[PDB]
Amino acid sequence: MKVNPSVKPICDKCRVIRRHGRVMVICSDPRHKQRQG
Amino acid sequence: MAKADKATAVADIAEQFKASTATVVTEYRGLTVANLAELRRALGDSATYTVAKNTLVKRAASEAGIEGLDELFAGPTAIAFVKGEAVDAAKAIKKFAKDNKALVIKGGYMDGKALSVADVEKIADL
Amino acid sequence: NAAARANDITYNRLIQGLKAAGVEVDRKNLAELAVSDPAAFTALVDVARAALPEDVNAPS
Amino acid sequence: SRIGKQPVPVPSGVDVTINGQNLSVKGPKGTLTLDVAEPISVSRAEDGAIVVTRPDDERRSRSLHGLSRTLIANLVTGVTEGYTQKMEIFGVGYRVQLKGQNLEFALGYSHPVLIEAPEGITFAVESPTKFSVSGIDKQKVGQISAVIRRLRRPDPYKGKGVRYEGEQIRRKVGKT
Amino acid sequence: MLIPRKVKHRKQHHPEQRGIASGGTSVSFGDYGIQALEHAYITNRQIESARIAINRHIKRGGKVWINIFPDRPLTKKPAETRMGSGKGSPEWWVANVKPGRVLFELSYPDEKTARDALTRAIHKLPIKARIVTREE
Amino acid sequence: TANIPNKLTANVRTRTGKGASRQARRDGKVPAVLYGHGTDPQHLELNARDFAAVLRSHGTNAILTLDIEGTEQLALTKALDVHPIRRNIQHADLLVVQRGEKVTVEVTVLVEGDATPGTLVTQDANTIEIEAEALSIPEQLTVSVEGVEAGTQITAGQISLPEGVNLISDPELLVVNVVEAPSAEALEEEGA
RNA sequence: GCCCCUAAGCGUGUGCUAAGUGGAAAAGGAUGUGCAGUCGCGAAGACAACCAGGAGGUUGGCUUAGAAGCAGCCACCCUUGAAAGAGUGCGUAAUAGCUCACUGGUCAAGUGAUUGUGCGCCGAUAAUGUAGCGGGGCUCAAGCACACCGCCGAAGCCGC
RNA sequence: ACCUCGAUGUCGGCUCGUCGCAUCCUGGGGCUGGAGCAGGUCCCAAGGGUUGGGCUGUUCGCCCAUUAAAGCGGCACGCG
Ligand SMILES: [Mg+2]
Ligand SMILES: [Mg+2]
Ligand SMILES: [Mg+2]
Ligand SMILES: [Mg+2]
Ligand SMILES: [Mg+2]
Ligand SMILES: [Mg+2]
Ligand SMILES: [Mg+2]
Ligand SMILES: [Mg+2]
Ligand SMILES: [Mg+2]
Ligand SMILES: [Mg+2]
Ligand SMILES: [Mg+2]
Ligand SMILES: [Mg+2]
Ligand SMILES: [Mg+2]
Ligand SMILES: [Mg+2]
Ligand SMILES: [Mg+2]
Ligand SMILES: [Mg+2]
Ligand SMILES: [Mg+2]
Ligand SMILES: [Mg+2]
Ligand SMILES: [Mg+2]
Ligand SMILES: [Mg+2]
Ligand SMILES: [Mg+2]
Ligand SMILES: [Mg+2]
Ligand SMILES: [Mg+2]
Ligand SMILES: [Mg+2]
Ligand SMILES: [Mg+2]
Ligand SMILES: [Mg+2]
Ligand SMILES: [Mg+2]
Ligand SMILES: [Mg+2]
Ligand SMILES: [Mg+2]
Ligand SMILES: [Mg+2]
Ligand SMILES: [Mg+2]
Ligand SMILES: [Mg+2]
Ligand SMILES: [Mg+2]
Ligand SMILES: [Mg+2]
Ligand SMILES: [Zn+2]
Repeated sequence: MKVNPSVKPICDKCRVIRRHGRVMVICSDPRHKQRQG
Repeated sequence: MAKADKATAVADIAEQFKASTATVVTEYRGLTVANLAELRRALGDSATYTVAKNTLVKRAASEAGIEGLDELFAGPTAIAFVKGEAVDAAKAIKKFAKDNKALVIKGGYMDGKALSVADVEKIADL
Repeated sequence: NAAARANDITYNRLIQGLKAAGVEVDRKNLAELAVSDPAAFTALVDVARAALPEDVNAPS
Repeated sequence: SRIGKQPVPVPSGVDVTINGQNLSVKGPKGTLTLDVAEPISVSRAEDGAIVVTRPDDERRSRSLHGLSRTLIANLVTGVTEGYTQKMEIFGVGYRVQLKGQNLEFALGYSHPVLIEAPEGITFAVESPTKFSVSGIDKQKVGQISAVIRRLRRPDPYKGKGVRYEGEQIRRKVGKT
Repeated sequence: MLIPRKVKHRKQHHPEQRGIASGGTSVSFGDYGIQALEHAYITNRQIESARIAINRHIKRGGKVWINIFPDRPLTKKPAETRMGSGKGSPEWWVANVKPGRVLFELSYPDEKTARDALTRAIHKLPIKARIVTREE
Repeated sequence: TANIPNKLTANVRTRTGKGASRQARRDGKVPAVLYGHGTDPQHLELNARDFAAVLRSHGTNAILTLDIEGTEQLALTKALDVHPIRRNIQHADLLVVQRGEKVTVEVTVLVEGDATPGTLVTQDANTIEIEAEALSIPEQLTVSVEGVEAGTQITAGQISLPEGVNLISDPELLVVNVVEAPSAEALEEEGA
């Protein structure tokens, strides 16, 4: 969980979604999953 | 590709079909590029082997009475033109299909009528 | 405002209609009447609605 | 929305009853009920199709149209045929077995693990290494699948734990 | 580390920073440039870091133009000193930038890494800025 | 080299001044002035969106037709102002030009090609002044370099030009410069 | 200022807001949402998905113990052609494999990108007790944007 | 230098606590260059606890021996 205000689609496959007003990026690559907070 | 590209592809197929004696459409599905190249080299003495968009060939088919084969393009379709005689490429395709087990002959065109796979086999035997 | 809302009209509309009708009676006498004669308010609200224009949101 | 434009086919051996906003499905495998969102309406086409309609082109209608269509399609297809999810228990000293309606897992813990089976779900064991679950509701089937899967923490080194049929976990090793 | 060789007077009042930049509003030395948006004090160390960033990414080809020069000085007294008793010594030289002024200019073939390097420079400046091309 | 005119509609200004001009700008219309050798300057309003679209389509310099209460005018976009921040249009100068006249035109130039490993690309001059006919104005100029080595200074006068165009700029102007590729030592030495 | 504490519109017409934003704040980040202006492709079938193809010179040279499309450096050439990119990567010492790029089959119209915009979300963590709308409460705005009609409102003005 | 010079008593120690969380442990999670233990880092979390001594007036700090830790700060540098 790399918690940082700026989140980007690091690889070509990381995907950004929206949850409870917090947008977080999810990828099958484990570290590519983070939240912005 | 562009609209001009589609138009020139249709045109090129038109002169190719007009200058060819007969045509056959087969299924390239499940055929490795290696054996496809081998088949092309084997049939390159007389015939030619290419592929094209089903809808593009459908539009190109309105010029002649080959409109009856439009129902046969449902599924992968590879079109071959027999510039020299008729039976050589048909027999080559038949033996390739029976050897590889993954190629299916959809049908062929000859004498102005659309004929089924059994008739393809019969004329290739002839 | 209490009396106007009892008679089914707002204070601002009642005052504007009263001014349009040109009645110069003051809030002292209106309040004493509200304590006193609902007949007087019935007549007054009738006059106010009669003097009220057709559309309140006209650009005029 | 785009899928919602496509009506849901209804098989012959399925009975559907609708009363206002509540909807129910009658079939050989059982009965199920759901309630749909207020702003949108659903209708029964006379040719054996499910028609769902949204009143406007706004956000809520656009979203809920496809939700309703796919939920009804899943409901009717599960009620007619059904749903099976099978698991594989890979590892050493890992034992699974079924008694009655309950399930017992020997997952290496010092104490045995027992899970109570909810209503409307069935379990069947084929091998002590892999079993399957059968049911009618995708909700309950997925709930059980997740509950079973969360017994064991992820193991990216040795593959210890539980997983589905096609689930793949990446392999990684340490030199030390 | 852009510092003027010599200045006639070594201390200057607080500069005015009002209005919209008139000079150097359009980019013409190369093809691509960066235009600022807000009022700011841009320092020589910031210019050095931005130029290092631009070259550090553009590598072999291309070259850089800089349309500003940090020659305005600023003073600062050291801490633990009562205020007054004269002016402090000048510490860093700054270049006052007005909105819309062109900061850096680039001339490299391809849009991809051209915009990439310009953004690399953008991320090191303290104020908002945008890419601008030679075409109006 | 032949071009086609661009059609647009325009209206004459009602009020003149900073307030009226800024009100029109807030509305979404750009004020413009039409003056020329006809000894009859005019001030008009244009559509910002259509003007920007035409500018994007036909570059900085295009030949334009003006519709003033149904009247047809032939004019050239010669000078203009652009906002430093909003990158919008605030003023443009339109010069009436008839067919068969000599005008001074500034045109942008582009450079393309493949460079050798020891070649550094440099472009000092990007706009040159060319005298040509109104309907023969080119939109862009291209130059090609292939296998350039050492000193290969490209001269503006050396650029090939179409027929009917005159080079107002002196031949001493240089447009493209090719020198040896830089080194880390020189890069770290410069600026210190 | 006009929902109540408190006097006046739980006023009218047209739009935005889901955050109690309104009712503390930045760099920066995001398939939040509304408007306007574009271009590419799209009934000659787009975009996504779901079967197949994705090799022969070819292990391209230097470098290395090692370099085979995937430490690194140079053309980044070429053939069957539908398309092979000196390969975007997660793969092995190095091979070999999983792939992918462009392309071909079914379905059947929107699919992308920057552009200027009004609101928004995160970025947000201090000490006695809410404590950053005055409070209750307010989106079934009592918030914001634009017009219209009115009212309350001082010792200001007018009347005696 | 805005309140206090017709008076706001000052550092440390003893007793006595209180509050915030930027958390020392205990509690729950994400990732690893986390074979296992043993780790590193980030998030949520203030319920509870948070050594005794030698030295110096000390605060601080060094050293001696454990425990889960021997928290950071605010409260007129808490409190005559
Ligand atoms: Mg000047
Ligand atoms: Mg900045
Ligand atoms: Mg009060
Ligand atoms: Mg009241
Ligand atoms: Mg209302
Ligand atoms: Mg109002
Ligand atoms: Mg409205
Ligand atoms: Mg919030
Ligand atoms: Mg606020
Ligand atoms: Mg903000
Ligand atoms: Mg940004
Ligand atoms: Mg492929
Ligand atoms: Mg080669
Ligand atoms: Mg290499
Ligand atoms: Mg936009
Ligand atoms: Mg309030
Ligand atoms: Mg009044
Ligand atoms: Mg008074
Ligand atoms: Mg007076
Ligand atoms: Mg003082
Ligand atoms: Mg005082
Ligand atoms: Mg005293
Ligand atoms: Mg005291
Ligand atoms: Mg003291
Ligand atoms: Mg915390
Ligand atoms: Mg823990
Ligand atoms: Mg860690
Ligand atoms: Mg805590
Ligand atoms: Mg407690
Ligand atoms: Mg002691
Ligand atoms: Mg305290
Ligand atoms: Mg004290
Ligand atoms: Mg204390
Ligand atoms: Mg204290
Ligand atoms: Zn990823």
